Amino acid sequence: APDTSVSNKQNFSTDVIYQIFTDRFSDGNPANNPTGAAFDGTCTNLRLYCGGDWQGIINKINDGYLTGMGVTAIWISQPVENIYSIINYSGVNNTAYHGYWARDFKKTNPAYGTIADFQNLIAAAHAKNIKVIIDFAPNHTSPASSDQPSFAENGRLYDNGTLLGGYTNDTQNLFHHNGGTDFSTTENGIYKNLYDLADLNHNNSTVDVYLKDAIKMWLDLGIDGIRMDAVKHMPFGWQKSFMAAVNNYKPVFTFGEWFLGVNEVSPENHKFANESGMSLLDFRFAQKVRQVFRDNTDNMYGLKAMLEGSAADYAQVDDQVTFIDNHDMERFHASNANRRKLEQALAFTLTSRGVPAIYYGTEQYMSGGTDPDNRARIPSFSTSTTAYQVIQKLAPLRKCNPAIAYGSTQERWINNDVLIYERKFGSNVAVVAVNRNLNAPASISGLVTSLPQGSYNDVLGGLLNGNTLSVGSGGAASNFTLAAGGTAVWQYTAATATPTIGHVGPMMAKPGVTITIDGRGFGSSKGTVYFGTTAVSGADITSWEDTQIKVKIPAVAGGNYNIKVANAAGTASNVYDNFEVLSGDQVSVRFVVNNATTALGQNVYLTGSVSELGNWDPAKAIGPMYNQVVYQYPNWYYDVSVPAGKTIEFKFLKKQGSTVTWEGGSNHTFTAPSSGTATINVNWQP
Ligand SMILES: OC[C@H]1O[C@H](O[C@H]2[C@H](O)[C@@H](O)[C@@H](O[C@H]3[C@H](O)[C@@H](O)[C@@H](O[C@H]4[C@H](O)[C@@H](O)[C@@H](O)O[C@@H]4CO)O[C@@H]3CO)O[C@@H]2CO)[C@H](O)[C@@H](O)[C@@H]1O
Ligand SMILES: OC[C@H]1O[C@H](O[C@H]2[C@H](O)[C@@H](O)[C@@H](O)O[C@@H]2CO)[C@H](O)[C@@H](O)[C@@H]1O
Ligand SMILES: OC[C@H]1O[C@H](O[C@H]2[C@H](O)[C@@H](O)[C@@H](O)O[C@@H]2CO)[C@H](O)[C@@H](O)[C@@H]1O
Ligand SMILES: [Ca+2]
Ligand SMILES: [Ca+2]
Repeated sequence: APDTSVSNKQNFSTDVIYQIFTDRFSDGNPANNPTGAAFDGTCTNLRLYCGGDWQGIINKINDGYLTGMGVTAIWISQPVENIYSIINYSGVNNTAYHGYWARDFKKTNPAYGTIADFQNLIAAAHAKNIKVIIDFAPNHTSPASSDQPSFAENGRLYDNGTLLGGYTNDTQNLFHHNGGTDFSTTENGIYKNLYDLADLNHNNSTVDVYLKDAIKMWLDLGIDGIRMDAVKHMPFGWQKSFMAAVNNYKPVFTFGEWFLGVNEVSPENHKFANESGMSLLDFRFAQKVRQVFRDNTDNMYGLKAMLEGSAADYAQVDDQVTFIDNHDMERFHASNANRRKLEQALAFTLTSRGVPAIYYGTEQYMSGGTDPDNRARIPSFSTSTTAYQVIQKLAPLRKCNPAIAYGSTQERWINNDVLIYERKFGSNVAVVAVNRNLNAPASISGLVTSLPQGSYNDVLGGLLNGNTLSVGSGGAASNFTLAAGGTAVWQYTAATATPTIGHVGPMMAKPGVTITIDGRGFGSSKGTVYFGTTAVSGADITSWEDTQIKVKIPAVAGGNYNIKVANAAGTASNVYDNFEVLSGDQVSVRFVVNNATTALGQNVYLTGSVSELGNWDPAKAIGPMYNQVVYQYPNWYYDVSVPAGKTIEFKFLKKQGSTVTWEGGSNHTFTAPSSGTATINVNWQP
């Protein structure tokens, strides 16, 4: 099936996500509405239940509200069973309408619907070529207090009705007991409570395995994607082990939430996206897009810098989920502002690299402050709005223009208020022009594109004051005027003859697993897939076609491989890099090293006899290690994803820049658990 098919649970670059706050969408079944001080059918008290449900979603998917827009994917609130208790935060009643207060990951939220309802949601959606993504919060349970076990539900965690444990009198040690985080450091925000939410301890085999079993359930229920919540609050190593659990069973596009603020650029965030095995929500993109189009605290030059930079920082920039606003920030549209800003940002997002995601109600010009004002009920299902139309015209492009989906980005013209960029993939091209300046037109001369000779009509049909473009020879465009607040989209598509790889997923897995390779010019006959120098052909290639290839991962050694393909004729494609071949099934292990003294600016890393440990390469060593919460300096620790049941030789090192200092004596040894977790305590050898 084409790379565009709804069945492609491995690629979302051609889709348009629609983020839905289930409760605030549509009440298709009032019989499941909560009651009492937890319910409010008017939806004035934004901290209560409003009635929104899966049934409602189905109806909207059925009357054409979503399909009409061009939406091809929906991200819904956490489906699992949340607490029932109505919490009181200073005279104000709060409920788990949001779904981020997990009680039992093996059951659904009655308010949203039954398992049967969820199954109906999947079918209705699938039938309408719409993919389903679900929010998942394995970082915690609910708001708790060890002192007052009467507070809410003591963060109680169940396993399909069976009570595992609570926050108070936590003998099993399921949760963390290190206080709350101040967001001071990564390690601080990972091992301490996020707010007052009962932090789960992933180092406990019970929790580990449990969450592993849970996710399978949902996977078996037909989901198409996963949205990992609070990923910067969970151990990277564990997450890696969790991802492999997914990829080694039922691969699905996964992206986590790594909150970033204005002008914030984290390297820890980059490395996560590149090694974790999952992608992330483009906060970088979102924040900059806001300064530029919203608050006007930066200009086009800042927009260009972001694009270029990101493309260099992320190994797979096209896997990043872009957005302009969400349930955690003020709605992009201000009650007094010009709507043209919101439309512009929308156009920009839809035609940019990554995976566009739209927070429900945007198309309706919903204004609102922070939580919970940004979570109002969808006021209307009108397709007459300008925003609704923009989405409607541009959305489909991601499907018919590989340039938009997998294309590169290039500034072709720029200035303080104007930005013209070129998306390009194979014989496909897209050129977009934006003029934020709402009061001044811009004269565009010297514009050069990759557009074939001829005239081009604005894809937006002048909806946003766009215009016609005249491209002479050499891609040189004729002089034109870019109206105030103008936005134009010109394009050119053609059949690609050369094999061009645009996507690959999953991005991490063990031998035997089937991976998906999408692109153009693959031909109709089976060819060859190269995993490094290892060639693959024949039966192992489950399926081959012009835009997609399904091939089983060869039994090569664990490590990082380069993926290339060649058609029947023998013509080779571009080289897709950064694919990780796991050594086998994964298990999360905690490494601890005692008496490891360092100098200010010098850190301790780990290395070993397996690819998951860098293979003895100081440049690929795990770290830097932690030393301040679970263990204090000179005692370091770290949660690492290693191959289960394997015998590993390891060592630690102190790294100062590129300068490496090896541990002395012989190599440490240990045999990884064939399931669940373990802790390795060792002393530094001099
Ligand atoms: O060549 C292939 C070999 O691969 C495997 O060797 C591993 C070792 O088992 C690891 O210990 C590590 O080697 C480090 C080593 O930890 C460290 O001691 C250091 O050795 C220094 C030594 O301290 C110092 O006295 C002096 O002699 O210089 C040495 C450095 O050359 O440095 C090693 C890294 O250079 O990694 C290697 C692989 O690189 C495998 O076990 C072997 O069987 C195999 O030969
Ligand atoms: O002509 C090629 C040239 O085009 C663009 O330059 C624009 C520039 O962005 C405008 O601000 C203004 O100065 O007119 C120029 C037209 O020459 C590209 O920015 C540039 O890379 C490229 O060389
Ligand atoms: O907390 C992380 C921190 O660890 C190391 O700092 C050590 C330092 O090396 C010791 O000499 C002593 O001062 O304790 C510190 C731990 O608080 C790294 O050197 C440093 O880069 C890193 O921030
Ligand atoms: Ca309902
Ligand atoms: Ca945590």
